[PDB]
Amino acid sequence: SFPKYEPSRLASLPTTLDPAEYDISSETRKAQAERLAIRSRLKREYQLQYNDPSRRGVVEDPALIRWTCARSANVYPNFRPNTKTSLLGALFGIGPLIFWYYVFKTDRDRKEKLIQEGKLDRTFNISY
Amino acid sequence: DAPPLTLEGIKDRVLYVLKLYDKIDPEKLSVNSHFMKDLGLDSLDQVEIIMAMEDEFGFEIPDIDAEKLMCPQEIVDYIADKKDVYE
Amino acid sequence: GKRLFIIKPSGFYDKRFLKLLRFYILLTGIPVVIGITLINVFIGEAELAEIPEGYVPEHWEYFKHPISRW
Amino acid sequence: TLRWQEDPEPEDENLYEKNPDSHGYDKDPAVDVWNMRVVFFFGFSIVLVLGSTFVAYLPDYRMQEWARREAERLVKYREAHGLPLMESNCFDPSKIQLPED
Amino acid sequence: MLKYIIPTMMLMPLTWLSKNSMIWINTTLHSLLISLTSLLLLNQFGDNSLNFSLTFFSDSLSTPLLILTMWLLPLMLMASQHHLSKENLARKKLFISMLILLQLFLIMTFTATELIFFYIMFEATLVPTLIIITRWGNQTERLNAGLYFLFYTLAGSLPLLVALIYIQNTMGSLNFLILQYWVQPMPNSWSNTFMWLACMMAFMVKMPLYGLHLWLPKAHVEAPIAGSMVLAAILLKLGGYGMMRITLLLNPITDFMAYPFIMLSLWGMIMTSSICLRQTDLKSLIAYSSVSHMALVIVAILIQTPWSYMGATALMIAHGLTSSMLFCLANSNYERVHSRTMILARGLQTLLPLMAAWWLLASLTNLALPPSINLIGELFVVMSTFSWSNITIILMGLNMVITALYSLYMLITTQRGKHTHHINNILPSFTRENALMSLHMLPLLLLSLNPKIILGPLY
Amino acid sequence: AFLPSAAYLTHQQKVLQLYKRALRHLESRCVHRDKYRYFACLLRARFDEHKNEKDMVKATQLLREAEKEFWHGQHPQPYIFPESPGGTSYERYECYKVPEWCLDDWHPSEKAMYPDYFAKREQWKKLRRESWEREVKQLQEETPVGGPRTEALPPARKQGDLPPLWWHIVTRPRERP
Ligand SMILES: CCCCCCCCCCCCCCCCCC(=O)OC[C@H](COP(=O)([O-])OCC[N+](C)(C)C)OC(=O)CCCCCCCCCCCCCCCCC
Ligand SMILES: CCCCCCCCCCCCCCCCCC(=O)OC[C@H](COP(=O)([O-])OCC[N+](C)(C)C)OC(=O)CCCCCCCCCCCCCCCCC
Repeated sequence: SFPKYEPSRLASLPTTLDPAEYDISSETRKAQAERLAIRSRLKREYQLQYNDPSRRGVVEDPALIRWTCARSANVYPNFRPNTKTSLLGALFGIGPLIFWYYVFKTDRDRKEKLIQEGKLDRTFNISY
Repeated sequence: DAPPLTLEGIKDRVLYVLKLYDKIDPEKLSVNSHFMKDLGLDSLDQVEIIMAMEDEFGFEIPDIDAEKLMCPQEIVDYIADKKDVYE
Repeated sequence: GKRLFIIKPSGFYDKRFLKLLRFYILLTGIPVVIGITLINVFIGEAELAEIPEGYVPEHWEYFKHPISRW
Repeated sequence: TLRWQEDPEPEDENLYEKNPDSHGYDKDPAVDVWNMRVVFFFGFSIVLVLGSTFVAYLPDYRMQEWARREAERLVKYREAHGLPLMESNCFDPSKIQLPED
Repeated sequence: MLKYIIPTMMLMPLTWLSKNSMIWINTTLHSLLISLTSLLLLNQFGDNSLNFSLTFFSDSLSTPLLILTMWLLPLMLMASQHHLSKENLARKKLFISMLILLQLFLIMTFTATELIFFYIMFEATLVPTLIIITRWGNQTERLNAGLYFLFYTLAGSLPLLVALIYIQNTMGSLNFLILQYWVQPMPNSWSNTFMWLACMMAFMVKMPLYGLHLWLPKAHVEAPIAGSMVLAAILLKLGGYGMMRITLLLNPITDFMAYPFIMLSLWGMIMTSSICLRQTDLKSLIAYSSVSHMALVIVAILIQTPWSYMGATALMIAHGLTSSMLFCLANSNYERVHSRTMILARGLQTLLPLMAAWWLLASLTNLALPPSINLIGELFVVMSTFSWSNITIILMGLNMVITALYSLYMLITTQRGKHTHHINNILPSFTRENALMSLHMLPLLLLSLNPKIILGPLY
Repeated sequence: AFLPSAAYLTHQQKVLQLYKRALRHLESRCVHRDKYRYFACLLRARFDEHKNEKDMVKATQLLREAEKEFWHGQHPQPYIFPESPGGTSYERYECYKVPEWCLDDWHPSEKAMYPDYFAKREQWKKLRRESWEREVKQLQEETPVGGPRTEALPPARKQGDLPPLWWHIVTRPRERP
């Protein structure tokens, strides 16, 4: 046959290859009608606030304020210290610091040991 | 570059393209002749007609507007609206 | 024939600011450049010379340009 | 129920409505135009221009030109007599007492 | 230094005896006159500093910071007079009075010869900024921002007071001219380790160090525009001046006690730039960019080489000017659209073209376009850190790439693209905002012609 | 999928959209006109062979295998029109589409250059602010209880009044400003 399209995280399945697209059952039709009703009601609200001749300002979007408040001012109230959070914090917080510390300490120890024996060429180095 | 358009030129060109179609008798069609009823064409014939008019005018008509273009007058009005003619 | 109105934002205030900025810069820029040219041409720069015996210079007699000495 | 007594949020004032020639400084046109004149004169004509002129003619900032002239004199004097141009020791070893070991 | 202190305190009767409509004109005019007068401090010598009195002196490090402060005050007066339009007259005079008092404390801070007088002024600077933030800030959490800022600074700075008094009792003087000649080596012990921590943690908090920076995206955000300008432009540099003055007494223990903070600040700038890549708030993005640049200055001071010191002072001045301009531009957007969200108002180049040009210039100086003094400072610090170790070039190159990324992300998001449909109150730019932008830009571009006056005391 | 006036896509709509996509991609593979004409007729014959099928499950399976066949044989980069999304000149002129509310902030000195145009603008704005309350009253009584079901707007039923919500879709900028 033809090679089956395997979806990935960075390459989604197309809408024409989804087996759930061709569903004709009444529950999915009811769901699609409800979603269209929600979208049409929100669009009616927006267009009523949008076409007002007496309005001069910003049509405020509660979804955007909700998104910014969730991104900023909810993280610590909804944070619980458990195994996953502490493990990720120790991995991403003190991991790179220790790694770079050992790298730089080893390099500077090697350089300072080579300098004091006069094995490192420092002939024209007078800028530091 | 970019010569302007008018309803007369749009109608003449769209009737030219529809007149070169072999499935339509040229002595019978007009500006408001229907496709399924007045001319006896299938839906695939309508799709091929819409693709021919897209190739003629050089711009793409989306499908959600292509399903409703059923007589030459609506094609003329759609092109006139999309290209903002008689300004 | 067939000229259409082009809708653009109000460019009056930006041009007014640029004109005001240019005028108020040039209002002292032109006299300062003229004065620097007249200092350079007619007064001129100093000439390096050895110190005479027994003579102590003032602290401003160690610089070349008249404006720096002033 | 109805909440506490409080004025609603006032509408934002457009400064260009009552005064199309506004510079945005003040609502009174005379105060606004005088603030514009004050800022543009004492900021650009006075501070920027005369400040740049002052910085341009600084009297030998941090002795760099004097150092170059003295280096020229010292290099000429040391080159004329065959002396080395610079020594490895800044101070004379004769006037330095090393610790005994 | 009394010829600058006395006109500054004479600004107070000028703002308290002016008319109801002439306070801004009088204060701006006379502050600009004193700013012009401040150029007389450039009488610097190649060997000796300009020592005025027993209490005051000004070498080539404190002079650019002084000129920056005295030039920054009229900019804050011009910026802060639109959102205080409907305010009570007495509250307006109190706001101008706090600005004047802050400038007085700042010009007494950079010239203090004694270290305890420097400490007293450096912690007297806390009260006017805290009052400005917590009173004239617009949000709910300005009180929490003030609490965080105050307590971080005081918890960092009380051991500094204890250590400075110990140094006074042990050495006999805190005069900086005496301590240059009376200094002694500091050996390796636990006592000297905690001496180093006590003398350094106040300026590490105030700069800020990565991990102690949690007060900055609050105090920089909930403040008014003048508060944000004076916090980004001057107040972060008190820590830099303190570490430049105090490192003299901490040798040779710095060479190994500086390792953990070098690793914190080298990795910290990558973290803060990455945070800048995913910020929904413009003001917070500018604050985190300030954190990254001050981390660069921290590394430069800690490796203590001449090139690093020159790069550190040049970068301090350049970042002060650039951060002040960026905060002013963000404030103009906030006055137009009444929201700090970066995704809300888009495509403003089709509506505000000259403001878009100012945005482009500020973004270009943010990513260190040569030959700006931003690039001069960043380049000198990069050279000195390469001399320190070679993998620092990997870290610095990554930081430069992410810095260019988030600066152009700022510019492309705010100015380019399709404009927002439902926003129709985008007024044309006032002459006041354009004058403020040009007064931030033109000194920054002019200083590239003579960059030798911002390169510190060892140029 | 995503439709303003409908909640779903019918079977015939799916077949027609597949037919148009397949013919466009076949034109992309077959760049010459005669070759494309020949293979378009072959594709049309293939589509007309299964036109008269009444089994719904069999027609659904035919549509699914046709979509799989199209996905196996699509062009890596098909021909996109220059103004079509994904085109080379798509959304190119969006930087020049200044909205019409910016004319209210013009200085009177530059408003005097176009007297008749600004008079016509004033009478247009007078018409809009006169008709707004009538059109919102028409829209209020036509929406069923529970909100609108689709996004289609009604026309003006009686004489004199304009269709509801007409301003921002009549005064939209031209394609080439
Ligand atoms: C200073 C610390 C605080 C910082 C903040 C300060 C805020 C307050 C501001 C106060 C006023 C400003 C102070 C700083 C002034 C700095 C400027 C200054 O004075 O410079 C002195 C410098 C001094 O230069 P110099 O040192 O070489 O001059 C020699 C010295 N004399 C004059 C005595 C012989 O001035 C110049 O460099 C001017 C040179 C001529 C003018 C420029 C010509 C070229 C222009 C560009 C041409 C086109 C190039 C290609 C372009 C392509 C497109 C982009
Ligand atoms: C912002 C948050 C972080 C803030 C961090 C602040 C710095 C951290 C370290 C501070 C240590 C305390 C000040 C030490 C001053 C030392 C001066 C000196 O002479 O030292 C030598 C002296 C030596 O004693 P001596 O000098 O009297 O004796 C003569 C010398 N010998 C010993 C040779 C005979 O050190 C001490 O006396 C003790 C120093 C260590 C003190 C340990 C207790 C404090 C622990 C840290 C507390 C940090 C803040 C906690 C709260 C934060 C907010 C909630």
